[PDB]
Amino acid sequence: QRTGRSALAVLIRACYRLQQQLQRTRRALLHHSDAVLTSLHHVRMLL
Amino acid sequence: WEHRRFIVADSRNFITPEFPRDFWMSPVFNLPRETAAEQVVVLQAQRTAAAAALENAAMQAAELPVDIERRLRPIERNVH
Repeated sequence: QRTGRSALAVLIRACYRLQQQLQRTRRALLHHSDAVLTSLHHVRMLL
Repeated sequence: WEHRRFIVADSRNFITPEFPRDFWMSPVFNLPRETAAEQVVVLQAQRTAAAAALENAAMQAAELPVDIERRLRPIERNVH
C-alpha cells in the first residue's frame, strides 16, 4: 500500500513548496524597487 | 657723504583727489540682502551633491540582473 501512497509525497513536497517559493520571491523582490525610487527621489531633492 | 633734497613729513600734509559726478552711485556699492551670488554657490553645491547621489544610486541599483537571475534560475532547475 505504501508504495504509491509515499510516492505521492515526493510530488507534494516539490510542488506545494515551489508554491510559496514564488510567494517569498514576491515578498522580497518588491522591497527592492522602493529603495531605488527613494534614492532617485533624494537625487531630485539634491537638485 | 650722502646728499639729497628733503621734504618735511608733516601731519599737515594732505592729498587732494578729485571725484567725478558718477562715482558713488555705482550699482555694487548699494546691494540688497539677497543677490545672485549666494544662490549660485548654493545651487552649484546642490548640483554637485545630486551628481554624486545619482552615481551612488546607479551603483546601488545595478544588481537587478543579478537580483532576478538568482531568483528565477534555481526555480527553473528545481522544476527541470
